[PDB]
Amino acid sequence: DFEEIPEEYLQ
Amino acid sequence: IVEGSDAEIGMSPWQVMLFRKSPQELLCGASLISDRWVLTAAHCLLYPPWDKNFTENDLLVRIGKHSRTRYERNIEKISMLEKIYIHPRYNWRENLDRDIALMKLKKPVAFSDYIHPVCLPDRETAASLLQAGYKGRVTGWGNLKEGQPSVLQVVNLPIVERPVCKDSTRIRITDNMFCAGYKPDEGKRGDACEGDSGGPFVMKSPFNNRWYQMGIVSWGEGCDRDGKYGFYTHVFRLKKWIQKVIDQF
Amino acid sequence: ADCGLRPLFEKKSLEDKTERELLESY
Ligand SMILES: N[C@H](Cc1ccccc1)C(=O)N1CCC[C@H]1C(=O)NCCNc1ccncc1
Repeated sequence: DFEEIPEEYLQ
Repeated sequence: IVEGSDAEIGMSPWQVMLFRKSPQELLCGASLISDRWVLTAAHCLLYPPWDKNFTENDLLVRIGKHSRTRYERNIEKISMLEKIYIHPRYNWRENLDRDIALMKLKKPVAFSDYIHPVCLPDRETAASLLQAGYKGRVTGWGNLKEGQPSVLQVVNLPIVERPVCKDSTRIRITDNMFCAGYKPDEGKRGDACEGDSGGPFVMKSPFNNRWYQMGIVSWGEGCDRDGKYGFYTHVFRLKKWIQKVIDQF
Repeated sequence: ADCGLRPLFEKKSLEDKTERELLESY
């Protein structure tokens, strides 16, 4: 459902 | 939000989405009160009966959003948390009394057309506006029914007399709470629901035309049940704690 | 200090579609 966010943020 | 409408673009530029990193899911709403501070409900972060206890690194705040699920490139900003502060006397054991938490962002967010802080009330704004019959506004991306919106939802609801609030529930109500919603006979509906937690209940001052956050979406029994009401953290009653945290840290 | 004044509404002197319901209740 949720569109993937930039992995920069998930760091 | 049950029985609300799609928000307009830029209608609630203080609206914040609490976003879990993995699984990537919407946790709660929240609100932007300065370029570095976000206000939410303590139960969004800490609720031991459900084994909920999030820390800083569990979380991302997304600001400037409209679409629930899209990553809104060049419009939203996603921030990391530096520190979470829960009210020391938040009562998760009984009635969610003092349901409030602050989150300090790791860096300040830049304001834009879509990102802008709400005011916190002073004593006389609270006195003037927090009256039964006066309507405030609740926003969120939570459930549409007690199913999830594509877009930020909005609903306007009247404050309800304190005795009506008490007589609607078996839960012990405190002075740190108020309730909002239409009576069964009033023939209008609407309520927050799951996923709206931690979001803003705001009112527009008729004196200076500013938006003030009077409440935080706290708890309810069902969503939009007749004879039931939404209960909100009384932000002004807890502003002393807010001030304390902010200018200590 | 700019709190509670929305770039796309108050700042431009534009009203959103339901804010009148709020103000009519006060
Ligand atoms: N259903 C409980 C009702 C100490 C209510 C106080 C203590 C125990 C039940 C609740 O809403 N809870 C259980 C703990 C967290 C909170 C919740 O889910 N809140 C979500 C917000 N839900 C709303 C629904 C309708 N209207 C306003 C808010």
